[PDB]
Amino acid sequence: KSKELHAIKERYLKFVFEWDASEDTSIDYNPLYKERHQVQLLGRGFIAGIDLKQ
Amino acid sequence: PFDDEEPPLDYADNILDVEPLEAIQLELDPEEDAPVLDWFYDHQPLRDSRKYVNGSTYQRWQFTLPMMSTLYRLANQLLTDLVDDNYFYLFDLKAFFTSKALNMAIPGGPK
Amino acid sequence: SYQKLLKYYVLNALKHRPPKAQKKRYLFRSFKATKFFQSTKLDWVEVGLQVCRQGYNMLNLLIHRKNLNYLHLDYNFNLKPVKTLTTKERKKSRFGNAFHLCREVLRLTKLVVDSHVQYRLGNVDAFQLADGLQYIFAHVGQLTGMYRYKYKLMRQIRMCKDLKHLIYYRFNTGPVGKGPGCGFWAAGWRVWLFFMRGITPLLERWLGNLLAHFDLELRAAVMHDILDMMPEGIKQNKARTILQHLSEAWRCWKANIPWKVPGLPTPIENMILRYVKAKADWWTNTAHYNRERIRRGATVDKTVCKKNLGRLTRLYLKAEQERQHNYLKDGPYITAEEAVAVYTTTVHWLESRRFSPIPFPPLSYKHDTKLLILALERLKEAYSVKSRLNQSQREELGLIEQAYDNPHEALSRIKRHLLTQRAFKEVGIEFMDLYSHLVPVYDVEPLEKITDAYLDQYLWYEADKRRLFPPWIKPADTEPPPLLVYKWCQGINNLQDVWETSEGECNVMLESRFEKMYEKIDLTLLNRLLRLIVDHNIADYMTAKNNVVINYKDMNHTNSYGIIRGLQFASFIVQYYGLVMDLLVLGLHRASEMAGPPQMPNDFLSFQDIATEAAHPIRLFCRYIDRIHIFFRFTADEARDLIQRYLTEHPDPNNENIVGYNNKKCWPRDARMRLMKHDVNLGRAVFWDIKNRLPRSVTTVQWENSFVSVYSKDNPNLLFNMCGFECRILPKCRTSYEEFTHKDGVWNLQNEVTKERTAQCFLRVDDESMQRFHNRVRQILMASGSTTFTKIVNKWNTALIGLMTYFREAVVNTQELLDLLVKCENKIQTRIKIGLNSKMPSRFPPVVFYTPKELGGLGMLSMGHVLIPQSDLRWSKQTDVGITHFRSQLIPNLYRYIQPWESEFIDSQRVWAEYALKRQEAIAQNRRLTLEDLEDSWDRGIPRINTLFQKDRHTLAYDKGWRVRTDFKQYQVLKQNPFWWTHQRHDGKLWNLNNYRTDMIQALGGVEGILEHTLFKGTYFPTWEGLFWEKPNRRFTLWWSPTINRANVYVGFQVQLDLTGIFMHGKIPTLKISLIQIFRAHLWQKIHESIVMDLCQVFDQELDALEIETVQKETIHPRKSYKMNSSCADILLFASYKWNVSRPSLLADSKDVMDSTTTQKYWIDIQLRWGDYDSHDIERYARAKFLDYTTDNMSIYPSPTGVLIAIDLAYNLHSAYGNWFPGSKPLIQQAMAKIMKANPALYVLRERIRKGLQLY
Amino acid sequence: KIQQQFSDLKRKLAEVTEEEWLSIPEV
Amino acid sequence: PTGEVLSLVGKLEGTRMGDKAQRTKPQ
Amino acid sequence: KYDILASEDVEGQEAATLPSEGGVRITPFNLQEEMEEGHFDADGNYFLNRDAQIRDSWLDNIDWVKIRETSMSAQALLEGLLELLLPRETVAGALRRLGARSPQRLDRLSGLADQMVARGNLGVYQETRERLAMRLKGLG
Repeated sequence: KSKELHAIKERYLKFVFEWDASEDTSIDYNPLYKERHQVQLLGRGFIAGIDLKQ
Repeated sequence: PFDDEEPPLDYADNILDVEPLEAIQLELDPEEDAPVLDWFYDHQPLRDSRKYVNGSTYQRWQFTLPMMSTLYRLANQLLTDLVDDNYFYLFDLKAFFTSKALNMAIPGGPK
Repeated sequence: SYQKLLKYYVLNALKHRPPKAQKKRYLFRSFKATKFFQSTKLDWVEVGLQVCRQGYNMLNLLIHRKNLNYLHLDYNFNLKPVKTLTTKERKKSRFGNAFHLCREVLRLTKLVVDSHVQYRLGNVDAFQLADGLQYIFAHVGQLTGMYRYKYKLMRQIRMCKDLKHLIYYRFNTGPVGKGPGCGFWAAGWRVWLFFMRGITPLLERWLGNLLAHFDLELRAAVMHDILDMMPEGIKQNKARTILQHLSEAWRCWKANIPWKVPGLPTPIENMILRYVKAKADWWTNTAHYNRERIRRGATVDKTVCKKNLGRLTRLYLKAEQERQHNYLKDGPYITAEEAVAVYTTTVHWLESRRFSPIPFPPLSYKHDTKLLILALERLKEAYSVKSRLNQSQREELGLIEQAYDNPHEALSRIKRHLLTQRAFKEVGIEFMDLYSHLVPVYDVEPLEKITDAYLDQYLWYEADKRRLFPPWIKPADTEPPPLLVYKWCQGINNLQDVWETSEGECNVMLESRFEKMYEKIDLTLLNRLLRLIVDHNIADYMTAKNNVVINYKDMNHTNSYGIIRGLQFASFIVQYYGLVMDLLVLGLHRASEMAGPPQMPNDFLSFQDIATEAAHPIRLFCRYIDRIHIFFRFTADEARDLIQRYLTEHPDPNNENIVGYNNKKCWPRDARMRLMKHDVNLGRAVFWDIKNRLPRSVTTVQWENSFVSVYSKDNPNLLFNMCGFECRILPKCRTSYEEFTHKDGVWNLQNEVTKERTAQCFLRVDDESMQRFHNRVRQILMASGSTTFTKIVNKWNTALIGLMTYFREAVVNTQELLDLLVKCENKIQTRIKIGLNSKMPSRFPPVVFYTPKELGGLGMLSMGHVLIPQSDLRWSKQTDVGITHFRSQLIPNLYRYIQPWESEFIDSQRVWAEYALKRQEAIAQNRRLTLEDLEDSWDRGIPRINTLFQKDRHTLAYDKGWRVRTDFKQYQVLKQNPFWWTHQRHDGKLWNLNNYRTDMIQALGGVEGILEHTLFKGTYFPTWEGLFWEKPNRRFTLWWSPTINRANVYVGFQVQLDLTGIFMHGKIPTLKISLIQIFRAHLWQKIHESIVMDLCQVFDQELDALEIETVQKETIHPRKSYKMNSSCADILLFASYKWNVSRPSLLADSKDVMDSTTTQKYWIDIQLRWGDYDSHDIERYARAKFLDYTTDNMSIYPSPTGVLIAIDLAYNLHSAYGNWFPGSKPLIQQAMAKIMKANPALYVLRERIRKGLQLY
Repeated sequence: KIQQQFSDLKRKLAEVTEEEWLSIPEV
Repeated sequence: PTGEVLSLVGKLEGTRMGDKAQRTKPQ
Repeated sequence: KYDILASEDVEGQEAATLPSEGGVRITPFNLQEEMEEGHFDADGNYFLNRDAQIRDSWLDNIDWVKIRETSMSAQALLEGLLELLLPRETVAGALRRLGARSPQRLDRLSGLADQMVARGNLGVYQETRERLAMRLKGLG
């Protein structure tokens, strides 16, 4: 709500080996763009890499 | 691995005749992996078999479906298991090109 | 990591280029074709070993091919120097970045191949091998350090880290815990292969190599062409003659002279002219480019920059000569009827005012001596106390002091010059290099200088007497520009229903410049205008004064159109011409209404009756020296009529009026002017109406330099730029709808009749002012050069004081100015650091800068958040009881110590009302106001109350027009004046920072705390109160040496001083030369010898009563005095019995326990040291050295029982930690007391360091 | 280049005769 | 804790411009 | 320009010879080297001579002073190789025929070839026995 209104107002008015966390994106206010519904792939497809049993 | 004042070991003296340790190899099942059971772990599989590979230059391969299925099952751990490109909606090359041109960042995308 | 990987993926896909077409050529086929190569088939590990050894051999061959043998390249490819490396040797070993990049690439290859060898031998497992390979390919910046020799490699290193993060967090899921067990090296391996694709050509080129005055050029080319077209026989005679003619032509072009050689042939002259034109074009282009670079911020030496300016002077001088030429050709740009119209306007205005023309000064004027004294004082202001006085500079002072000696002859001379002198001498000009714009400055002959100064004073006094100038003309003597802005804002806010827009009324606030005001003043029309208000002879004098030749170096012209603008009475001339322009703009009716009737003239912003106020759109008017600020108020009908008239004259069908509208971009978008069609049209209409009244030939008002802000039902903000202040008035009833606290930049405007807050005026600093200050700091840094650090800090302090006392609340409100101030402060500190040492330090203690000048520091006034570290407020003081440690926080900022302008104005009004009451109650008492009264109003009142008690207050009371005179002083004096707005004599002193200095000393940690970081404790002065300095960068760095040479600020250091016990953390060459001179002639060894001799004498005098057989002077090696790493024995005691010695305790350890042991021999060692600020603790040093040397192998001691007395020469501290036998402790205490009371060599060192510090 | 711009005056330079050459004055 | 000078932006909440500004007494 | 102050002006510049002691380097008591690196002014400044040269990041900062750490006769060789060479073969041909693994014969032949190329001719492995026999006859 407050971040909602603030976004509306804004729109209309050394060797660093590790990346700085300030460069992160996806720090969003809309709950639809944070809690994205996860694809289930009919319960038979799985994401690569992660352990299958998990 | 080695000290800073030792010349490299001679290959003919300490490595030439030493039987190396076993390498990482998965135990392929005799039945469900029959098409690939014989040549899976080779330097250049099927190089000398004119049925499946172009020739010694190793520049083209022709495979049978029972072998492609086995190779596809074995590599599933590295595979996304998606059937569509709708998953990449507004998250693909064109979207990132547009965001760069418009000087905007898609959440979770490049900045 | 995910997003960063995606970024490079997108960049690769986007920056992708088609693979170029070529012809197939293969390197390895070419190699096999030759007879030098052969083919086989080997195991991969064997080839890896061969490549490792081959690379090692090739690197060794490169190193050894210059026949040097002081660097060792081991098998892991670590290039370590053999021995301590000499400066001449530090020049032969310069291989380049390519060498070390190749060496580190071979180190990576060695790591991979050795990992595979470890796997093959059976040392590790296949899984361990894969994990090791992934670790290598991911942790490459921590295993090789390639990135130092190529910075772009951080991209690859970060990419490998990103791949590590992406892979591990899927690998380490479920039962697989987090740890070192992943070996998926297929990604980093690829990343480090595509790197080798790119650098391979580069490194092969390097190994391939290692192994087997543009204008002058153009002139030379032109001369070569001439010689090519020249006969061969005459080459030693005409070639120099032709070059001489070309040089003469260039000199004439620089001086704008018509170079011509009749003897030179016509084609030769034409070629020389073409070369001169090309050189002039190149010079103009180069000068423009260099000026743009300097203005942007490019750094160059002051000499070449001065050359560039002088080049720009010649271009402007040529342009001004051309302008005078066009005026001489085109005649008077003003038409005759325009001339008679303006003349009729002024005569009508002045007869309306019943003005009495200023007469020629009679012989016996009551105040003529007073005005002459004022003029001489004003001239003396230019000549500060200095030793740079040339023949003309000292001639001017000789003349003004002679005038002081005999005022009457001087006054007669002035009057004679007025009556007769019409022809004058050439006026020299230079320019102040304000990086935004060049300001001319004019140098007038000293006799003419005195004449013009007296005329300026006299005319200003008479005009102030006769009220020639109505109150709207600014700047006035009664009011500084910051109060100008406040009075303007209040006058706007106090108008009748000024903020009401229900009916549709619109307020318009206009500001302009009167473009080219000084330049476009016709001297004949000027004479005609001056003849009314002044005597005709005086007018003839001043008008003849501006018809004078102007010279610079070699180029000179006469000025027929412009006003000299550097004359002393140019102030009066400009202020009168501006009044005539005001008559043109306002019209006689409205001008009379504002000025009020002559017998009862109105003040700045007030009318006789409110009906008179609301009798015209123009409510307020205020002309600065050349700026104009007009405030209109229109009804709906008036606004629409004006819009209709404008559109009739200038139709706007497509609504194109919204394109060239100037706006105040510094404010937020909702706070700027809102460009609605009606408001834009109204602003354009009012500007066009104002422009039409002024004839274009006399002066012009240009839209792109003007700003017209309209307040209506659409725009709730009123904006204007006045005297450097950026103001925005926002009415409370209009779009405020919010309770407000007290904000520094916000002014709470209130209605003078109902005392209700109707509006707020937000304040900001002009972009022009911020840029001017930034350019001032840039001048300070760039013109520093060889100047002392004290002078640089003084100039910075002057600039900061001027800015912070002019823009008091505005700087607080302006965030950009705060950032600029902090940046400039850091730049000044960095320049001081670089002067101190070339290497940029870390955490330089600010105590060096912010310490007061009288206390040895620089005295930097602070405008930033500086946190003094708590480790910087620790000091130690040593007395006979021992060493006592104490502690004492944010450094105070200026803006807290200057009263805000608003509070200053309200206090001034109240205090001056109080003074009026006290003055009337006192002349009721028939006495004079004393110091006891008004004492509560001492530093109050914008005309400071203190000005009532000066000595020259009667004399100053005759100094009229001093503020405009000070403003015009920048046009005559080569020194930029930060205080162009105020005068110390008239306005008093408006700021007080003595409390700032006291809080400064308190914040740095007190006088003691400041002195701890200094070498004061080395001076062995009992107190600080009674000392004085002798007015220096060498003295400065030596004074602050103990806190500058500390290991913290400079690391990777502690090179030992020769024949000296001093560690220099960092190459501080100034400290090094100071320390060489201060320890000359083996001073450290003499110290050690004399202290050992003194202890030996003390102990001989106390031999028997301490049960001693004898005292042995142990053989001291000559370099033992400065031998820190180990030690030896200095004094050996033989007891002839067995002493009972105690556990090693400090010198002040009055409570000591017996060691339950006995000994016969007792060694005494002395360790001298130069303690810095961090490590001056003599007790810790003594205990550590005693416990280290006793348990050391290179320190041979005769007995395990002994003492080690450590003496800190830097802080005159001492402590002994070793064992003690009966009587040894109190006697040793007495001994050290006596040795630091009267040791000849310690006294020699103290006296020497006092001489070096110049502190007596 | 520079000589490419100066070529016209250079070609016109050879037009002058030798009687005006030793008469060239110095500054 | 470096000795570098920090911007006053956002650090003026607890201070006014006029506080700690004093007035001198006649000599 | 300002007169660079002499090293005698500061005085007390003992001619130290030791380069270091206990790891830490020993700076010279004389400013001759420092003046050569960067000249002083008349008031003790340090205008550094602008080091215009290649960049050596290792050299400009050496890890804070880092860690401070018989031949046989030519005719004899030719005779040996010829005796060691089979008919109608080059030296490379002999190496190939004997490398399908007498190992010691192969070792000796390859060694002789390596010495021979070390002599200064690189065309060793591209010469048949006839050419080298003729060469031996020419030198004999």
